[PDB]
Amino acid sequence: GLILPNGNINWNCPCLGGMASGPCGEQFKSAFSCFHYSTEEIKGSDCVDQFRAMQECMQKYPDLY
Repeated sequence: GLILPNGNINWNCPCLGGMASGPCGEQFKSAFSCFHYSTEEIKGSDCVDQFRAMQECMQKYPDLY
């Protein structure tokens, strides 16, 4: 699926790599890696600061990429 054979996230498939591609893309990558390695259940449950960061970044940066 979306996880590499080395346990990291597969940053080259179109949609998942595309949202990881850009300046706010580092926060998207940090939000997803924190959530994936935490395995808890709810999308971002103990990683919330990186999802809030993704929001403040991308609500200022729309299509200028």
